[PDB]
Formats: sequence, structure tokens, C-alpha cells
Amino acid sequence: SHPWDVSRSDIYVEDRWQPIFAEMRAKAPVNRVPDSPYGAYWNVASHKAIMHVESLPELFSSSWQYGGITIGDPPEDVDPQKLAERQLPMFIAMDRPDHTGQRRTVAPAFTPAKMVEMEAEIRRRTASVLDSLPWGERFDWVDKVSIELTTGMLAILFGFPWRLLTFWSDWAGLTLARELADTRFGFLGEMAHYFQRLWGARMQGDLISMMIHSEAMNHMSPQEFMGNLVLLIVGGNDTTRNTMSGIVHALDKFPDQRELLERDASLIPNAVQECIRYVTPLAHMRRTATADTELFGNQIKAGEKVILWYISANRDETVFENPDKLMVDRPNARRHLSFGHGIHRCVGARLAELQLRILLEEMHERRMRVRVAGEVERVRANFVHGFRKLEVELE
Ligand code: HEM
Repeated sequence: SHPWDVSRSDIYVEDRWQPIFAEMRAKAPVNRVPDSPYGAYWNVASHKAIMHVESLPELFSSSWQYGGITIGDPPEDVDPQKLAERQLPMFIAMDRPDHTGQRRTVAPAFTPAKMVEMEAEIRRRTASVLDSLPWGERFDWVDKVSIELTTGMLAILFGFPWRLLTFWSDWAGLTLARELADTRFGFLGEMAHYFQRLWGARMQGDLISMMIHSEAMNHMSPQEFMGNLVLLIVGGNDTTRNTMSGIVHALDKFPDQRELLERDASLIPNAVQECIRYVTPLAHMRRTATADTELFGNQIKAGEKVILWYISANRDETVFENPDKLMVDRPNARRHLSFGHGIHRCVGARLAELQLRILLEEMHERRMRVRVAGEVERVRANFVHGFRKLEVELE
């Protein structure tokens, strides 16, 4: 099924996946892809099947041992433990019970209590950044806004020395280029050392603080430490950037909506949820079947890749009436799957929602309107989904 091989990056760059996942959703929501630059695998394409799969982790594992949570798998041939150091264990890629203790030790930084406590500094930062922007001129929003605010946000959380650490997120987050694996492991080396120094420094409220004071994560293997660092870095970086990029693009595509949001900005909390759905910053997550099973009248064999395509689920007509339309006021926006579902569901969702609400808010104080002007580059990927560059002009 070359025709339902949706691991190809063109269709996300060319933004033409819509008809393909619709065919799947109609004829076979679950279906097996026999070969691809990623071997064989199952599409899981409907809303209910993703929620289903994701609610049985003992049976659809997300463990790094089986291969982690992406559509890629480590090797080729590759060199042994002398260079089989590459693969990174991380709690997103851990089964229970290990996952539970690891999540529980970052979770308190994302209590609602702590979002009330973090609102104020975010608002100022957003206000500032947003106030430095040149009305009339054309500039790169990704760079000037979305990277700035998100990697800003990420710095706060770690207690990082104040675009700086976004370097080794675009690095960690290409798996198809043999030649480039060495220079990648290099870069992740750098940050590992850097974050190691930072570890000893704190070791004397940030995620280091909370990780240092946790028996889960105080004694992490070199590999795991790199992997968990990759998680919290990428987790709280790329997804929010791209949502931020997609928002202005989506609204520039759907101005009907923008001028309804302009009229009524009580609709922002929901606007955030409709953009997160529309954009789907991460287009999929992976699981690996743990044993033989019926999934949706399909016989999943033990060990097979199961790809959960949120990007399809977020346009499942069973739940989203007129799905390809951005409907800011859409009353069930909330029930999208851009944060996943179940035990691994985004531990950060609330923080993202803040950043994005606050932005939409002090934007609409300045009565900003963002027009997409110059070049517009989507990320070349089947995993990350959003923009490298998005040039824009203002009201
Ligand atoms: C629009 C913003 C975001 C999106 C779309 C997003 C999406 C996701 C997705 C799809 C997962 C995997 C869920 C699953 O497999 O069931 C996830 C997990 C995670 N996200 Fe996010 N995320 C966002 C923001 C953040 C932020 C701001 C942070 C941290 C600062 C963060 C940290 C994490 C972590 C740590 C995990 C692993 C959680 C676990 O396995 O228990 N994310 N996120």
C-alpha cells in the first residue's frame, strides 16, 4: 500500500494529506502499510481507535526498548555498544510503572495553581516581545515571535541562563540520513555537558530542582539523562512554536474567523483549542504491539508498529462537523487529540494553553492583525508539523 504510505514528508510540506486520511477514515481506519523507509506499520486513523489504543499501554507499548514513540526505529546495521549509545530512554517512551514515577516528578510545575503563579511573568514577556515588533514591515514571525516566546518559556522552567537552546531541539526532534547521525550525537553531547554543569550547580522550583529531588530521576544513566533532557526540551519547545506559527497562518487563511475573534475575544480560550486541533503540531505518535490482538477487525501481530495519526483524528467527522474549516467558536474543540490521550497525555497542555491564550490576548489589546506576506516554509517531516519560516506584516 504505497498509496496509504503517509510517512512521506511531501504531503505535509505540500499540505495535501487531507484527501488521503479521509479515504482511510472512510474505507479502513486501521490498515497495514507493508513497506516504507520505516518498514511495515499500521495506520491508526480514526478518533476512537487512537483513544482506544492509547488507553491500553501494557498492550500497545511506548517503551524505547521496542523502539520509542516515533515512526522511526534505531539501526540499519550500525556499530555495537561502542556506538549503540545513540538510542535515548525517556518517560514518554517508558511503560508503567517506570513512567508513572517519572511523570509525577515534573507534573507539579504544571498544576493550575502554578499557572496562576506563572501567568504574570509570561504576560510581561509576551507584551515586551510583541511590543518590539515593527508595524508595516515584513519579518519572520517564527523567528521574531514564536521561537522567542517558547524558548523564553522553556528557559524560565529550567532556570536556564537567559533563540539559544532551540539549536539542540531542532537537532533532537533526519533519522533517514545515515551521514548526519554522528554530528547529531555531537550536539546532544554539548547540551548533556552543559546540563550536567547546571545539575551540579543546582545540586547544592525549576525542573532540575524537581528532578534533583526525585529518586526517580536523581540517578539517571548517561543515556536516560540525555533522553529525559531531550523530552522536556523538545516537549516544551517545538510544539508551542508551531502552534504559534499555525495560529496566525490559520487565521490569515480563515479571516471570517479572525474578524469574529476581533469582534468577540471572550472566544480566545476556545480559539486556542481550535488552532491546536487544526494545526496538530505533532501529527502522530507511535506504539508497538506487545502481543497478537484484534484492533478494529484487524489482526495486529506482536511487535508491529502502530502509528497513531492525530492529524487524521483531528478531522474525524464522527466528532468534528465540517472538520477542515477553522471554527474558532466550535463547541467541542476541546476533544481534539493534539496532546494525545490517556496516561501519557501531554503533561504540558495547560502551560501551552497559557502561553497561547496570553499571546492571543495582548495581541488583541494592540488590535494586531497579522497578514502572511513573504515566504512560508512548513517543516519537512511526518512527525513535527508546522513552520520553519513564516514572513508577515501587521494591521
Ligand atoms: C501545543 C503544545 C503541545 C502539544 C501539541 C504537545 C503534544 C504532546 C503529545 C502528542 C504528547 C504525547 C502524548 C501521548 O503520546 O499520549 C506529549 C507528551 C508530553 N509533552 Fe507535550 N505537547 C505540548 C506542549 C508541551 C509543553 C509546553 C511541555 C512541557 C513544558 C510538554 C511536555 C510534554 C511531556 C513531558 C510529555 C511526556 C508526558 C508523558 O508521557 O507523561 N508538552 N505532548
